[PDB]
Amino acid sequence: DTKEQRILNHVLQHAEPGNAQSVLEAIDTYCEQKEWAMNVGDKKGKIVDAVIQEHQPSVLLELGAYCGYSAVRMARLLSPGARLITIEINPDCAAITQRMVDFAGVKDKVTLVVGASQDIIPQLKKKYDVDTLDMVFLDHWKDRYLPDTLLLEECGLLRKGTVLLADNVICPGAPDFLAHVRGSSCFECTHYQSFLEYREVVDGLEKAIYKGPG
Ligand SMILES: [Cl-]
Ligand SMILES: [Mg+2]
Ligand code: NA
Repeated sequence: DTKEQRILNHVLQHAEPGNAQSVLEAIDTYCEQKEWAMNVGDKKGKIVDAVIQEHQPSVLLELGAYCGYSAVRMARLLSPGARLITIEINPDCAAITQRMVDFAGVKDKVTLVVGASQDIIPQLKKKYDVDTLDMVFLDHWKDRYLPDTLLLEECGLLRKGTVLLADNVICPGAPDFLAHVRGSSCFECTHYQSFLEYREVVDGLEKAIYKGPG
C-alpha cells in the first residue's frame, strides 16, 4: 500500500472514531515512531557503510561536505593508504569538515579540495594522481548530480564496477539523475529507502498576511 493508505489504516485500527484529537495523536504517533525506527535503526549510515565494506574502494570521491559527517563515516572504513578526495564548494563547510576530520583521527586519509566540482573533476587525473575512481559519493547540490556524472564519464574517471552512491535522490530529489542512470544500460541501479536526517536539511512555515494593493 501507499504511505497514505498506511496512515489511514493505522488511524482506523487505533484512533477513537469521531474524536479529532485522537486521530491527530494517532497519526503523529505513527510518524513519530517510524522516524524513531529510522534513527535508532541507523538506516542511512548503515547503508553507506555496507556499500563501502562490500566494494572496498581505494580511491573514493565525495562531492559535497557539510559538517564532515560523511567524510568521517567513510574514511574510517578505508584500508591504510586509501584516499578519500572530498570536493566542497563552500569554504566555511570545508573548514568545519577539516576540523571534524582532524578531530576524528582520520585526516591521514582525507584530501579536501575547496571549489566547484565542474572545475576540479577535470583536474583529478592531471593534478591529484587519480587513474579511475572506485567509488563516488554524491551529496552536494542536486542540479549537479547529472552534469557531474556525465562529466566524470567524459573525463575518463569511471571504470566498469565504479560505484556511484547518490544521497537525497527523492528529497530534495535528483529525478533527472535517476532517469538517466536507471534508463541507461551503462549503469546498474539499486534504490535504498531511507528518511532525512537533521544534519541534512531544515524546514519552516511562512506566514504572509495580505495588506491590499493599497
Ligand atoms: Cl557531511
Ligand atoms: Mg544528504
Ligand atoms: Na540502468
